Amino acid sequence: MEVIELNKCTSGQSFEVILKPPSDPSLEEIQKKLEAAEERRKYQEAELLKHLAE
Amino acid sequence: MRECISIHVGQAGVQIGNACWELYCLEHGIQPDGQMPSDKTIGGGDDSFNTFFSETGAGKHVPRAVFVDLEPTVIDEVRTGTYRQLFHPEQLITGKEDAANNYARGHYTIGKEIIDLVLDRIRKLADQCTGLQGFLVFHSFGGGTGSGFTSLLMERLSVDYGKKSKLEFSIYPAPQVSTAVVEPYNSILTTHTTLEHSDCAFMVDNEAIYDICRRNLDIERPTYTNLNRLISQIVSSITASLRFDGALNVDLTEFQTNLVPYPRIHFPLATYAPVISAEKAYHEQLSVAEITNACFEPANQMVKCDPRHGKYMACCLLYRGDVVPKDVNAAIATIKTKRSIQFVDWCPTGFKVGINYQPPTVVPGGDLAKVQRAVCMLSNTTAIAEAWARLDHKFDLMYAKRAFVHWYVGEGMEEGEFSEAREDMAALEKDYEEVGVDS
Amino acid sequence: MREIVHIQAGQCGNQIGAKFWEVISDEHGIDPTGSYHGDSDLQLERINVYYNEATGNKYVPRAILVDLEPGTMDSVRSGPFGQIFRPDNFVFGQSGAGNNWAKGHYTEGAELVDSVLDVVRKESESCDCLQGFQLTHSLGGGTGSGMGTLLISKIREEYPDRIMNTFSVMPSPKVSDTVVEPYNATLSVHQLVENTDETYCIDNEALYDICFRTLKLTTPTYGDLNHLVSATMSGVTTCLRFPGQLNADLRKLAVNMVPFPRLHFFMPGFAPLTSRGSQQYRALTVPELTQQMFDSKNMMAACDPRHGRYLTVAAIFRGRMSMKEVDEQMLNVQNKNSSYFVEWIPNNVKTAVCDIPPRGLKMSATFIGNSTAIQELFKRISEQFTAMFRRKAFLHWYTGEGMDEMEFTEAESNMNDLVSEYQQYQDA
Amino acid sequence: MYTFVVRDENSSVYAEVSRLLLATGQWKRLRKDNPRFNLMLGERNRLPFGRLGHEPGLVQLVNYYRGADKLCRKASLVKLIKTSPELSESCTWFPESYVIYPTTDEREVFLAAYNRGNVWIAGILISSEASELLDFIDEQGQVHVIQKYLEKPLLLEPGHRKFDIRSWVLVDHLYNIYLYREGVLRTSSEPYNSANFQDKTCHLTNHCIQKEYSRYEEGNEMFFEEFNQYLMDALNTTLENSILLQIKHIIRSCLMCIEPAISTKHLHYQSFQLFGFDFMVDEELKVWLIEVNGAPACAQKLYAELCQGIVDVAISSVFPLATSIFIKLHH
Ligand SMILES: CC[C@]1(O)C[C@@H]2CN(CCc3c([nH]c4ccccc34)[C@@](C(=O)OC)(c3cc4c(cc3OC)N(C)[C@H]3[C@@](O)(C(=O)OC)[C@H](OC(C)=O)[C@]5(CC)C=CCN6CC[C@]43[C@@H]65)C2)C1
Ligand SMILES: Nc1nc2c(ncn2[C@@H]2O[C@H](COP(=O)(O)OP(=O)(O)OP(=O)(O)O)[C@@H](O)[C@H]2O)c(=O)[nH]1
Ligand SMILES: Nc1nc2c(ncn2[C@@H]2O[C@H](COP(=O)(O)OP(=O)(O)O)[C@@H](O)[C@H]2O)c(=O)[nH]1
Ligand SMILES: [Ca+2]
Ligand SMILES: [Mg+2]
Ligand SMILES: [Mg+2]
Repeated sequence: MEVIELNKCTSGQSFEVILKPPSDPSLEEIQKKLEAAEERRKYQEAELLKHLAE
Repeated sequence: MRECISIHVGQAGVQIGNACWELYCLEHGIQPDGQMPSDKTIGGGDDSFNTFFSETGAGKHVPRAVFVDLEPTVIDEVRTGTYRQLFHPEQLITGKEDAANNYARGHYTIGKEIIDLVLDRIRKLADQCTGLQGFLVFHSFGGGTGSGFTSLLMERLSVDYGKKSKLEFSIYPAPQVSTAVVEPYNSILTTHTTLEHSDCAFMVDNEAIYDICRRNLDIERPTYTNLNRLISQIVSSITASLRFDGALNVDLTEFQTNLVPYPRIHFPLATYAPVISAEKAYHEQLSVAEITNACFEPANQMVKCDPRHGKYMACCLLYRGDVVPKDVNAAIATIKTKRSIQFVDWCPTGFKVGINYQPPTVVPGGDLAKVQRAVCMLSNTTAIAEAWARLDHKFDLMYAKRAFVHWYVGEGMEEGEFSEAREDMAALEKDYEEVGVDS
Repeated sequence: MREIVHIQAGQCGNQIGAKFWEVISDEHGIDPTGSYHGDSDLQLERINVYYNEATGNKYVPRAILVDLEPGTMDSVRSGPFGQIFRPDNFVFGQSGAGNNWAKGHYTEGAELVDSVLDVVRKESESCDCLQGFQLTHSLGGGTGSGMGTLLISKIREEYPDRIMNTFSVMPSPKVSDTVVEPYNATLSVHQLVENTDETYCIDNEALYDICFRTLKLTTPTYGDLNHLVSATMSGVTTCLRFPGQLNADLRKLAVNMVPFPRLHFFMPGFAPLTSRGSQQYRALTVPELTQQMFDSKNMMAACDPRHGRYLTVAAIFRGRMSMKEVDEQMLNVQNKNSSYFVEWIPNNVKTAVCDIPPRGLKMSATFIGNSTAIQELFKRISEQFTAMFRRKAFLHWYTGEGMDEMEFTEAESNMNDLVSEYQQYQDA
Repeated sequence: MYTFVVRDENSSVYAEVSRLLLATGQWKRLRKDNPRFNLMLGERNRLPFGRLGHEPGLVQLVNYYRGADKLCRKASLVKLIKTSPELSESCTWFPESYVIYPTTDEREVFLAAYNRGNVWIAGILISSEASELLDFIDEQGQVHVIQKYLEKPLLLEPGHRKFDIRSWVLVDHLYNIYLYREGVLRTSSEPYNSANFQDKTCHLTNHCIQKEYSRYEEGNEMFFEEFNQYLMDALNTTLENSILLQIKHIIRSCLMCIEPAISTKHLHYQSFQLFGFDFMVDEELKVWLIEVNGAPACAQKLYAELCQGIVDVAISSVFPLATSIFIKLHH
């Protein structure tokens, strides 16, 4: 219906065509999560080596 | 002029990246050894294409890109490929063992041993920028590395580059070419963790690309090479405005402005036409009206869904080749009567349009026929939520029995990150629902 | 290079071990002296997964040979591929284990285990990126069984973050008549439940049925049985040894096949079924391959799949054939018998194709199933066990080696727990 | 062997249809949330269409059309007829109607054409004085709609009694529109009172409400045989000429109106659906559309034939096995 903001150049053209109107964590906190997960991973292995020791 | 850095993560991201970078070279006339005869300013520039390529005093145009994978096999191909001279060794990063299709292993366990290296390589490219706009990030949802490392990286990038834009190209899992029963797990985990850090993500369902390849290209059993050449065409269409002279979508920020009113709803549907077999003994060349109308066929979407049963919040048409505004405007009013195209009330029913006269470049010996004109539509429709519904239902089926959960917990993840991630997706489904309910 | 270390223990372990190495050496174009003589570079691409490379461009199997008696060790040495193995990797005793788990696991075995571990350590410290281990052994005897599971516990202790995989031959009174085998098997299953990531259940009961009923071998030998074992072992390791997208390493396979830690005992299957020397005339169609590989008669574990449900399946097709037709025929099986795959693990069937066929065959297919029907195997052993144990029969052979009967009560309990746990998921 | 699932156990029609499928020996029923089905007989509400058509190696078909609700809710139908140019405010065959919310609608323009024969309808109630009914809705919590009640209905004799006509229509995956040659008149058993309206007895025709507050024909159901005979003897016309042509027209119009919005022609799954249209015939043998039901029940005598026709035309055309009872409405 209505054409707007027609930009031309040697490469091509752009425009907008309207048919109708309307009607975050820190580097510190990230370390804390990674270290903790790695803590559980280490605890889990410890338990295992321990069971294998019995 | 403002630079963008591309980051290719895991196997999917890397192989797609090679497709795109190969296609970029053919479009700008950059040879495999990095020489670009057309470029008359040697050793430097602020031309539009310099947004993706830096230059050396020897005339080498090298991509502003980093490739990252926890296993070396795939990137090794790049290291020895036909474009081996294009990249310098520092931007190709690999590990020894991969994430074994395990998000927890990609994020926590194996990720932590390589994140600071990757960021240091990324820092190096960034420092070579006079005006970095942000990042384009390529990865799969389903792989351990594509899902786990990526969400690690994305978070760190927000910390070290708080003001830069981050765009995503995301491969969404399809059984026909998928490699782990656990991909819905990985998909929901990474989506949950990456969501606040991504400004705009283009999702590609391998299922959709597989079938376009089967049906339109006559490929009986599509390979990754087939899928990826098609994907790079779409990616190229989307990034063309960054690499060429123009006035639409000229910077990363404008993608969000034009396509993303709601931050969390940042997943535009891409539709591409036309896709024609090169083995086809000539196809009657399609008109502006015809390729424009094809944009509203589910069968040409990067995600199978039904935009009729949703609403639009924004819509961009990107044309390449023999196109002038009059034929476009005349293709649109026709379509607007033939089809049910409903924008949300607080939105103008309208299209931002961009024409680039260079018709699509195809890879020589590829499956795609050359065409005098093509178009990629980017439409932010609520209908894309159908893919979240699918993904989440598969997650629920397995998670209820805790199937496979021990593999993640054994890597140091807690069960709680599963439920938390699913709850976030439940909220995301409800947001789409709110936005698209006149009926 | 993502290396695998291979260990073979006891008589059965070494005999199927040797035949495995003979079969895959041929597929990779390696000869008895360790020299390459193949066409495809496809054969050499992942050759380092199983083979070490020296100067002289020789390939030496990353394989350790273990036994408590010299017998089968000499047998391997004079065997066709006897000369390829690292001589220092032959580790053996003089006592034997007398078909007695306690001797393998606690007395005779303990005396030999450390020198085995030295050779493991040598092979492992040599690897760029060690995947983990695979062991061949039987569960009915003493050395593969008792010492075999001791090795697994010690190896896990030194390498807790590597994958442990076994090919475990289950005893059957159709093939042997040593009365304590159900004792040795139960003691070993308890171990395997706790200490392996993946176990292929190779059931001498099923090997016997195939040989006698299906292949019409009226005097079957261990040679016949092992013909099936080696074919199956080539099949299930195809994705480790050739370029490929699916289950390409031991951990990715475990993540695709193991939804619950304890439920990691697989039913292998193979098609076509053949006798040695039974020359192949007509290659099967893709359809035939698919129907057969899922047929109860082609399973290497004596369990009726229709009596349970599949949690996970891997299917590997080999030979030149339509990838489209393979996809079509695999979807057909799932779409046609969909009640036999659990609904709460979507797309739980995965399919691989490798262009290189196996020796003598133009077309083959290997099935790996995680079926709740494997409970029948463990139930079978369990009844045999309890028939004796409730009267403490033959126990003195074990108590004489220092074991208490409480340790028998526990193995029996653990195995019955395992069975009921399969039963949980069969219903669900 | 074709597979299907059942997700609506309450439906009597698709109860029979599943019965008919299993009896063929080429269908088998799965557990409700088994995904590997060819056919879904879906739930009445919140059917997960988004999950259909993503099963490799399965052609999938479902017994509902996504978006057809816009024709099968009263509010939605008024809205669809007033704002759809194919149907237009120039729509001779739908009674004047307004959507009203209990305090984006038109509660206002309702009274505007009022104060210009004023009798209207709104758990229901009729009246001529607007002010009161607008409180009836206000009390209730659902969006109610109001239309002119039909002052002068066609009244059957003997009895001086009013009725409504229910027609069954099947739309298949190709969007062929099929009218079942058998419809039914749901009759009032007791005579028609023009005076005081607010008595829900001889004005409401629906079945259950007449097995309660209420001889001539069995179950107050008169079939096409009978009613056609009556029209010939008392009015000297046929059912076909004086009525069915108007009914065939309205059906065509409604379902062609929404075709662009719900057609599954180029979709990754296919739909069919059974609708129950309800009409009124007035004194001048003029036909009126009352409502479109998306989950209709069938008359007892007819289940066997209709449900059989569903398997023949809707299901087996997509899934072949080893005169016609429908009238194809062409377009
Ligand atoms: C594959 C390994 C194998 O060769 C398999 C069988 C057994 N052995 C050793 C070789 C052997 C066999 N038979 C022998 C007789 C004397 C000496 C040696 C043998 C063998 C065979 O080839 O038969 C022609 C065989 C053996 C058996 C055998 C089958 C068989 O080959 C066909 N069995 C099924 C059992 C057996 O117990 C049985 O039939 O179960 C009801 C069977 O009993 C009867 C009534 O025949 C029998 C026969 C000696 C008796 C007692 C216990 N054992 C346990 C296994 C079983 C056997 C074949 C090892
Ligand atoms: N389109 C396309 N999809 C791919 C490609 N490679 C893998 N995929 C898909 O991505 C998912 C697998 O994840 P990958 O990217 O391969 O895994 P990864 O990121 O390397 O992570 P790990 O291997 O577990 O360490 C599956 O859904 C695949 O089908 C590719 O080259 N192209
Ligand atoms: N399939 C197969 N089974 C064997 C072989 N040798 C022995 N067995 C079985 O293994 C069990 C005997 O254990 P064995 O390996 O001989 O004892 P070990 O030497 O102490 O480990 C019995 O179930 C035998 O039937 C063989 O070569 N092949
Ligand atoms: Ca320049
Ligand atoms: Mg990879
Ligand atoms: Mg022996």
